[PDB]
Amino acid sequence: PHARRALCLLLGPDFFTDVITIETADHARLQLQLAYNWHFELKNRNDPAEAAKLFSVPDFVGDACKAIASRVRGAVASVTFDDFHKNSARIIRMAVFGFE
Amino acid sequence: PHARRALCLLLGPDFFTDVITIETADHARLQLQLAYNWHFELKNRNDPAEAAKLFSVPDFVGDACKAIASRVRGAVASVTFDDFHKNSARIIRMAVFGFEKARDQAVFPQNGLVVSSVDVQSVEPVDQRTRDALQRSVQ
Amino acid sequence: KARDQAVFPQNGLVVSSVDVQSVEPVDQRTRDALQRSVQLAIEITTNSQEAAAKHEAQRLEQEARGRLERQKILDQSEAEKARKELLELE
Amino acid sequence: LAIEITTNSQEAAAKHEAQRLEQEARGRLERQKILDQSEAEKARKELLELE
Repeated sequence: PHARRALCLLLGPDFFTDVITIETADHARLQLQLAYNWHFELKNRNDPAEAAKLFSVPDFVGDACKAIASRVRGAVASVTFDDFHKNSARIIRMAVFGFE
Repeated sequence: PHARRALCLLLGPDFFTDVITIETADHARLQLQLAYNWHFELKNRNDPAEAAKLFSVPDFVGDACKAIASRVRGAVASVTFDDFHKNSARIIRMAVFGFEKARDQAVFPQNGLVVSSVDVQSVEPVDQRTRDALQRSVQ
Repeated sequence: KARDQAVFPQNGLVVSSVDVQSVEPVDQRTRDALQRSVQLAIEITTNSQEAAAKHEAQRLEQEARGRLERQKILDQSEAEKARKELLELE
Repeated sequence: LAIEITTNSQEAAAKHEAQRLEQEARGRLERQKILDQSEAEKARKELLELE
């Protein structure tokens, strides 16, 4: 959670990776290296308030992966191992994003 | 409850973690890492009364986790292990927030602390023999 | 159906919430007993997995023979459409 | 002996459920079955005309 110090907040279209450890309904123990493509998006780069919002969350990465892990881990527990292994792609890609 | 002393009261959108130990109806011993994304929410920032309300609860974090563990631990006792293991996500997500299906933000009215979402990152059988029994289930 | 605050009148103290954080069987022997009850609780779930699984295989087995047996029928009748003609020549 | 009775009550309600589900199984299955046999008889009758 604290393993790196930094001074400039990188907001451009970088990605970060994570390794989560999740469990299926079948109680299959799984480990997934995920990458999350991310970028901050500032609609009013000039607005001094919305700029500072950028630094609102102390640990933007932490905040992010913390959430994405919870989201997957919670959803995969609801699915069968075989079923996951066959659909991982869209299971996650749906468990992370508010499906439409 | 008292392992960190501090001078500035952090009120902005941080998250704090906790590791609780809860029992299901099946008497499954479970241990969860919960993160609680939170923020204090002051409407009248300049009003000195509501400003000081920030320092009402002497241990805002304690009070918060204290209360959350009670809410989870209480509602997980009325639920079956397996049924929980399939719906942990929403079992907790409801037990922490007064359901309306659920609600999505808890307010602690004394100090104004708002808990915005719970991140259930890690849930484990405490007893080894139980985790073993499950291993054959996967087999 | 219950209440939410307990006012102690003598000194005005109010208890606003009871946070039951932990509850434990005091006797070791008891908590031993209950660990077997969970052993048999995933037992029942393990077995109901096994169960509804075998129940599937059987319905799949039913598709199998039930379709296959009809394909077989609709084959023999095609052969008969031929055998009759051959039986004319015969 | 108090957790005895509850521990055994879990087993009991489990087996009763197991059995109700078992009912679902044979119950549908044996009717899926009849609905195949009749479907085959729809074919077999025509075959018997050729036969």
